[PDB]
Amino acid sequence: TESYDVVVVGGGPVGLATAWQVAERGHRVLVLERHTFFNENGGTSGAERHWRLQYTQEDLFRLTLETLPLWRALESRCERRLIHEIGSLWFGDTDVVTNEGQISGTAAMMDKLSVRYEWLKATDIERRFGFRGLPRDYEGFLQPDGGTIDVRGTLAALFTLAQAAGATLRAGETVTELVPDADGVSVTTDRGTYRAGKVVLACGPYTNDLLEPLGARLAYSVYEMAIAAYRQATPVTEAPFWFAFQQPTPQDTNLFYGFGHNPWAPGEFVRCGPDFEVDPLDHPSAATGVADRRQMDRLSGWLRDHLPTVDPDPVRTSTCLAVLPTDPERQFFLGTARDLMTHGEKLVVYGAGWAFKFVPLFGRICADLAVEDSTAYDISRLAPQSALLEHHH
Ligand SMILES: *Cc1cc2c(cc1C)nc1c(=O)[nH]c(=O)nc-1n2C[C@H](O)[C@H](O)[C@H](O)COP(=O)(O)OP(=O)(O)OC[C@H]1O[C@@H](n2cnc3c(N)ncnc32)[C@H](O)[C@@H]1O
Ligand SMILES: O=C(O)c1ccccn1
Repeated sequence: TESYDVVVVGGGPVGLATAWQVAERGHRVLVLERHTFFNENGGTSGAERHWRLQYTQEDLFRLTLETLPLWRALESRCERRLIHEIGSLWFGDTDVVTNEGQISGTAAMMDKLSVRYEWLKATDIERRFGFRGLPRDYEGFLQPDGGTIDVRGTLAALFTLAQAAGATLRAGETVTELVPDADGVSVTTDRGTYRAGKVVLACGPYTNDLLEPLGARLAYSVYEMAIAAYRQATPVTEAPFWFAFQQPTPQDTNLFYGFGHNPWAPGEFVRCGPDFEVDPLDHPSAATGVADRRQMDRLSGWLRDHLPTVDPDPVRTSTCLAVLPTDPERQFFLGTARDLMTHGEKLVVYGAGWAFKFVPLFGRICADLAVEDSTAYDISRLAPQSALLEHHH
């Protein structure tokens, strides 16, 4: 049985950012990853992630401002720009309300916060970005500071930095049980056992599997989302992240999005996806890894009709898992299990969120909680929410 100050369950971006932060502070840390480092079977897949500036939630705006300098610090340390401003384009029916929000209302928020943006007509959208056949009444805005994040460069950066700082990184090892006590946490995996001062759970949608035997369960939902890669057919001037807000159809939400071009790449492929209604999974093992045929046909058919700058026959389709608070008024679960179980303060938990954009900050916070029980950042609104009735002392 090996001893560590911190054992991180999960080797995705959050786990690696946490390990790096803990190791650089001089503590003994072990990262246990069930599959391989850089795997694409969890919530982290593909080459890119979006980081918009426009929000109607004050929380997200604040998280964005606090994370920016941490990305700059990471970019400096790994000698790689990871965030690229390519723009964030929201267009279509400006009043339809969707899980992504509403254009008009978000535009009003930007007005209030002095967030700059250009308002565009259907004609402007087609001319500048190559969309075609759009209803003449579609409008939207382009927020020019919207960015796209280099996913693989970020993971390489975190892995190498954590390793250089002394973290022990182990793959192909599944944590099966955690038992916290007053002096630390006993960790069992399919390969051995370990003792930890504290454990950080950054295991994607699997958090509840390890909390269940301890009498805890968080209120988050897991969704298997479809994603397709397409070949760029025509070179273009501008290629921002885009989201098409449309009125729903009897069969689906009729919402689609594209991540935009990847500046660090040869510019050969881009990824797009449907933002359709999907029923949560009962357990992540229910995920199939097979993109839903109808959704892919709908997405490809829409690109064929409205974005001829790409070959609408996908080169590859796959899935990615989203883990989000079940209650839409909550966006992230990040704190300890202190209010959920005895000795819960010894389990630091990152349990839900649409958060690649906040990886540097969440890693720092998890590190703070694991090494000091407190963080300078206010995480009161990120409290992990229980899915069970509150009966504990
Ligand atoms: C799926 C998805 C997510 C997403 C997105 C689009 C899609 C289709 N677009 C985003 C965007 O534009 N901007 C943004 O900020 N976020 C966006 N997201 C969300 C983002 O991808 C996720 O928030 C992020 O990937 C989460 O990272 P995290 O590190 O928390 O989790 P993960 O990569 O799933 O990794 C968890 C690791 O844990 C391992 N694991 C699981 N169970 C165990 C056990 N028992 N033992 C050991 N290891 C375990 C997994 O294998 C995984 O590697
Ligand atoms: O607004 C976002 O962050 C978003 C929405 C849909 C797909 C990817 N990213």
